[PDB]
Amino acid sequence: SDFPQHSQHVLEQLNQQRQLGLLCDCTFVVDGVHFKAHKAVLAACSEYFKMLFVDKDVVHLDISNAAGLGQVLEFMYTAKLSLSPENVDDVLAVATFLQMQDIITACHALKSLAQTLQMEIPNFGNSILECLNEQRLQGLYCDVSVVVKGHAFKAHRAVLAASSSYFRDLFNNSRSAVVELPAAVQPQSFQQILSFCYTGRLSDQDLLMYTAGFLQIQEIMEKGTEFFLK
Repeated sequence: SDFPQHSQHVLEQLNQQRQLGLLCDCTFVVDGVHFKAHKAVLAACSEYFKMLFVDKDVVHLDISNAAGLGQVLEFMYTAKLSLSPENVDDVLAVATFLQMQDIITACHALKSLAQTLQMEIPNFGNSILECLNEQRLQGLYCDVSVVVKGHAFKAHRAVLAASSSYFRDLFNNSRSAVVELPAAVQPQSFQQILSFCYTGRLSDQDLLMYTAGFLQIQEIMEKGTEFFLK
């Protein structure tokens, strides 16, 4: 069975982690403002960032508008952009540096013209989650392994924390890169859980629930609604 809001909930959590500083792994400082973010989301949104990361502790970028950076980030984390003649140049200079062709063409359009322009990339959640899964299957940006009876599972701290309060609480307090789970947890069970965290699809039903409870993955308990029409 599928959990059709799962992706969205993950993106909203990843976004909230950002706005509070929690569980991020990189930071932009510009004009005194700090913006924390996750490499894996940046790279899933932008070929520029992906390429930048194949190369360094620190890198200098030729962006100087903070509000602009702030909105490109917001877009990457919510799939919404609202362009006005108040902000269009800001955004444009940032999108131009990052070679984000979408945002650029949209800025050019608005500018060719009171003029407002909203964009929304449909099913963004889904797309981003798919990229995070793919990254995960190759060890890209994974900053933790979860060991279950000798089997290591690579993953992203931030994604696990998006679905599990156990992992949210653990990673907010410790920075250890290896994590063992209680002996009751089986590899097949954690597997299914891991797949659900990364895909929104779930397929012993008791041990799975036990494991979900220990991880405090509340969304798995949402069974939906049966509507009997007679």
